[PDB]
Amino acid sequence: RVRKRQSRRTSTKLKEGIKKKASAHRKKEKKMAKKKKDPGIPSNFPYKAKILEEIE
Amino acid sequence: STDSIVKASNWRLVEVGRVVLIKKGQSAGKLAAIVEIIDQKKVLIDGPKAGVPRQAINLGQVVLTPLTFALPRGARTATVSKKWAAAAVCEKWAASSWAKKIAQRERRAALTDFERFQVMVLRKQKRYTVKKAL
Amino acid sequence: PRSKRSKLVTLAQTDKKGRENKERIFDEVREALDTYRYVWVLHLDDVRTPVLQEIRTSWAGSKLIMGKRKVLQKALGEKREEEYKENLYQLSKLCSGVTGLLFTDEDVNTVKEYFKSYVRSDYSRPNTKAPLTFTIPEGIVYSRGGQIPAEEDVPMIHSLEPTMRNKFEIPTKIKAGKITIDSPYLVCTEGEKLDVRQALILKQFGIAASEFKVKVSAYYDNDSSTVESTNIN
Amino acid sequence: VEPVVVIDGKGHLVGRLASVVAKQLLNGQKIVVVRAEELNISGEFFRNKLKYHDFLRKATAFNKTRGPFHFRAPSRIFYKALRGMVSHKTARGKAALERLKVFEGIPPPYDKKKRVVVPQALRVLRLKPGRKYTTLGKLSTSVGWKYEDVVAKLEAKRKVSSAEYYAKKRAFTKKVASANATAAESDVAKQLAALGY
Amino acid sequence: AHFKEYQVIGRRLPTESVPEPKLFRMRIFASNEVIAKSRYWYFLQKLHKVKKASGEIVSINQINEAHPTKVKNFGVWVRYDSRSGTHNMYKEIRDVSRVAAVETLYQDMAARHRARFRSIHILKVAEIEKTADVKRQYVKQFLTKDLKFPLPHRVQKSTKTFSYKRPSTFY
Amino acid sequence: MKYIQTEQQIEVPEGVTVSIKSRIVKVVGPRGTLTKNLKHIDVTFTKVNNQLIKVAVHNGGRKHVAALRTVKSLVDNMITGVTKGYKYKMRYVYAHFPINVNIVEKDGAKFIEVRNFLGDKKIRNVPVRDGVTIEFSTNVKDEIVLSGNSVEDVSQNAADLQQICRVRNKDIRKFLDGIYVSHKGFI
RNA sequence: GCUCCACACAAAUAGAUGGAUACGAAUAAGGCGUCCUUGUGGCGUCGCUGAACCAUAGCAGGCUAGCAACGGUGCACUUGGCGGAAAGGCCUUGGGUGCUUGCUGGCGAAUUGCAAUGUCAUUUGCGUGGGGAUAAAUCAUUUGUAUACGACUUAGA
RNA sequence: GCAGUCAAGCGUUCAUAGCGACAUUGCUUUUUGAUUCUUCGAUCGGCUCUUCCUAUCAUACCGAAGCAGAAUUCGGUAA
RNA sequence: AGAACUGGCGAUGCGGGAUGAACCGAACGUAGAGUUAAGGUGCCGGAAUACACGCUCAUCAGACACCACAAAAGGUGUUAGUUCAUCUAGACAGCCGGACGGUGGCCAUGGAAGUCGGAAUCCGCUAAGGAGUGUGUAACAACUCACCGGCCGAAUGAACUA
RNA sequence: GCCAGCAUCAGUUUUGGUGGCAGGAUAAAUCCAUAGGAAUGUAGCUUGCCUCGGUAAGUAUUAUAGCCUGUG
Repeated sequence: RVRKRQSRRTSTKLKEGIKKKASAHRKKEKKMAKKKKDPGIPSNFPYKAKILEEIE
Repeated sequence: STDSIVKASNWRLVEVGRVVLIKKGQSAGKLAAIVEIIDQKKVLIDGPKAGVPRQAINLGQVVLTPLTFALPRGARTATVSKKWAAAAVCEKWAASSWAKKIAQRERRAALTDFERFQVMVLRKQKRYTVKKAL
Repeated sequence: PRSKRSKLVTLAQTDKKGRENKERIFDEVREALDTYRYVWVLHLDDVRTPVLQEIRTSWAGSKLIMGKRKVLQKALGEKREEEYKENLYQLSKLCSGVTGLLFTDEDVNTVKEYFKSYVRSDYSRPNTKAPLTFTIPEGIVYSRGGQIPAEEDVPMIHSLEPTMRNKFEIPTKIKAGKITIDSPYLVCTEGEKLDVRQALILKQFGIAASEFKVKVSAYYDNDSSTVESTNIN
Repeated sequence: VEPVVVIDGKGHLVGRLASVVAKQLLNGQKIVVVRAEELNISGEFFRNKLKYHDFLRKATAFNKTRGPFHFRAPSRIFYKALRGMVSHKTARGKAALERLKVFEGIPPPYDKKKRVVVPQALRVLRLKPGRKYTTLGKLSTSVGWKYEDVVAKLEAKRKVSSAEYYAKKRAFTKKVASANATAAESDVAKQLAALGY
Repeated sequence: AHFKEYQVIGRRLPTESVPEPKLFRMRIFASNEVIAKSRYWYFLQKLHKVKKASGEIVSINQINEAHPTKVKNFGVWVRYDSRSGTHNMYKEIRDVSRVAAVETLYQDMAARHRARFRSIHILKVAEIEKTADVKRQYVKQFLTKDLKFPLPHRVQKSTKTFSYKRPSTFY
Repeated sequence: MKYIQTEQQIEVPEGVTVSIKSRIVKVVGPRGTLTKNLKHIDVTFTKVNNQLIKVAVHNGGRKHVAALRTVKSLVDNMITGVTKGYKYKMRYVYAHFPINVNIVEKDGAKFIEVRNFLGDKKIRNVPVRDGVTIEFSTNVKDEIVLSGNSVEDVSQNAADLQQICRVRNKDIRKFLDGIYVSHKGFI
């Protein structure tokens, strides 16, 4: 005896409300927003000992 | 008779010297020899005899034949042509069933209506003798 | 990063040594070569640390260096070119397994007689036949298991019955706290090449009835710079 | 290129076969499917049984007699998969579905006829190896089809009769090919070879 | 599209006080000259103080591979400002041309990381002359002596709808 | 990462004969013969010379490689079973109620019959599988040995034995009655 | 009123316009031929789509004269066997009856006018005279094992 | 809930600003199972009869428990 | 929640989003031919079961997302990367052996010797061996790991990111 | 009067075949010659496993296969 299954149909009211939720959260995050280290010469690169030589 | 009898299951293998028939593209039905292997899907081929340019190609565009010949890895076009001629792969290909089927079908396509009539008459002539034999 | 076996970590005090220990042994053997006159190779495949400590305390003036075969091979020299002194790879090649490489300034014959007269008792060490034969009695087994009058010994501990039953393959039952069997289990016969579980049975019952006598293969003198081979046990 | 096309369902995938068949009927070709019990679905048995149970629990509540009718046979499963593609509520779709016939096993008159396949619906060609699949006779017998033991008993007879037929045809073909080989090398055959026959 | 390699040079515009400025050069992978020049200015704004109105391009040119039939093992440096501070990647590609290496690299990044053209930066593509400098195992797989392998599943493209054959996938 | 080809080796001693069409495997030796179907696996077989059979996988993943290794292990078990055999010794224990273990031949089917387990009148019947031979070990109290060439059938029958006599609704710390596998090995 | 044939006229229409041309099984494997130790065998060979195979000349296919072979095919009889999943079809024996483009000849076609799809593949209905044989149910009545009425269930020359 | 402590990480191109998971302290009244138990302003409940959910009270099968047995407690599948 | 522009609906049909006043495209006379927008091309359904590179198996996957909610992570499912380490003076995994000595260290207790507890936690000899990682004993014993060595013969481990 | 066919033209449009040219590193390449170099090491040679001639590690830079780089 297998049980129910949720539906994936989106019922337009929900996608309108989600758009509004996100449009509000974006403003709130923009408002809270008001309050490099270069990773180097990575290994496994075989010809890495040549980049050390263009310096001088 | 108490030795192991494991099967073989022969296969056309992707190897240098393996000759292949190009079934789609600009060449469209020409031969070439695999000279190098780029990955599981790509190889480098070269046919100077039939006139295909040396190129990288996916394996879906070609189809391996059972024929192969001696060829070093990463050969050039001239060495490819020399080994091609020395092995004489074109004659083996012409002798194979497969190429005969292709030649037969293009002949049938190039047949004229009058030749079609001739073929029908000849088939009737042959049918008489064969049914007599049976 | 997943579908691997997790390493069982535990939190103890000691920690691994690494390359520094090996370099230290290297420098020690190389500076002792220049110091002492004679150097010997001793094959010590299965030892007890108290026996090794007895051998060491027998002379505090002479040195004994254990360690890794391949490290001592490099310190001496395995090639005739790569070598510390002359005709030395001729000695370095003799090393077979667990080698205790000894340095001394003492006479050849004292060492030669000491390491053949020295003999101790030890376990039978599997892959080596034992000069003994043991049927366990068919009643209750005791801690020595058929070596002395049972009126001296006590029955072994009940906690060993899973071990005896599973790992040693002995047929075993227990009536109350005592372990018991129905028939006399024979474990070994003299001149029988021993296996792991037979050795563990004899160890559990406490049987050191094998002759440990250290083997010496070769010998090298610095002033002469020559090798000399003498298999003496 | 024929008046009627007989399709052996063995080794095929239900949805792809349904699609090609539907688009053929709507174009006007008459098609007859056989051996639906040997049909295949992608995914493991458990998944598709769960799916059929999901379909089977659906039913009109105030009267079960007027709800989705859950047909258990493989032919009817295939018919459902197909009818869901066709606009069966139109006269055009009705006329299309009336060009179709689905059978469990190969009954007469189609046993004495040629069958074909659809290579863009075969399991062995479409699926990647190392992938679980499901077969429809097993599924239908799980969900209550009480006839899989008769169809096997009958196919075991059909196959024997067909083997006799093939053993006769194969010797006849040997005779014919030998006579043709003997007739070969004649100038008529050389001319035919030149002209491509 | 199918990329091309473009040489680009920029002059930042002369002044009195400074005739003949320093002519910075770059190599770009891109479909066409418009995109190449936009990328040129995009990198030059990061490196130095220049602007499309404050500067000019001198010589756009194309670079074709010297040996576009010789098979090669390329090593590529890549970086992408995500999600943290920028972090680098080294990849290896067996191919004939830098263009093909870059194309299959962009496709592989889009597949395996959902990282995009806008997100990606090409530092350096470099042919590896000597074997035993090849580090990655999936490229090491293909350098072995007298390499052979089959294709055991053949499936044949069919032009028709129906077939009378019960087809076979052999080789 | 789609390993281009992976291989495993299978050693065949002299008395053994191995026959392999598509993925069916027949192994014949002194103790008997064995058959096994491996069509679910999608690997490739090949022979080198009468003592070494290789199994190969082309362009496969982790699960495929695991399938290769376990195929090797299965064939090795077949060879060991046809050469030496498999022998499992089980012991049955009781505290108060002597468990009576016998054999019965019912419609020619070889059932093992267990009686009086923990003082019940139910008679527990275990069917013996084909290729398995039961004997009651002499001069060893309450031990039974299962011998054969199929390790699968032997071990599964022993498991059926030790499962049919499980204790129910009682502290197993106290109630030790049951049938247990004492030893596994060869003949 | 029904019934077999010696058929004037009506009928072919979810869509004829050469032929729906029969092994099973597998696909990290198979088909065909051949040999022998009969097997999970040896050898050879094939695929790489039906782009095949078979039919296919004659006025929508005529009227005739021959050559060579005893083959091919149609129509109606005729022998025997098989087939029950929805068998309704498959094969076979014989003798008739025509045709044969396997090969060589002789006559006719025309005006459908420069194309018009240019029509070609059962019977019920009335001539047909084949032309003889002679059942039920329902209503009404009745029964009550049934029943709102219908229905159901029984009986009655 | 309030106010705090700590610290795995995050950390204006900050080492000594800030944020901060998991843990954790205080307040709630008391230490000797005497607590006499003691209610303090809301703008519904009851018949017939059917079905459904599981977030299972009982029945069925299992797991872990100082589970001797007996009974019981916790939990898994299960409507 | 308040104010300030802007755009649209209200007054507005058309194509698409399965359907929809305010979303995408695009604004309207009646017809014909061609090309497109947005959206789409397995069948319903007009249009590639097209080509190419990868990834993914979900015991009710997914088929526009939004560090918009469930939200902060968890997982021995998978793939690709980054950093740090070990390694022919032999790494990882397996087996085998060693795993000591002062010492049964001091308090405590009916007893506790590395392992009920409190607090020291040192030196020696070593290749290495904790005043001891766990099982266990009334206490010892025995086993075990931590650490070292022998056999094996080439790659391996951990932490992170996506 | 009604429905149609064809030829040659005009306007709008769609879809094929073919030719001549200009550029770019005056494409790069391929190809030819030449100087070096090396390995996923060709021939030859050395020592061995050694199942009748296949073999492992050492040598040797084109030899009785070739490849790479530069220059022209």
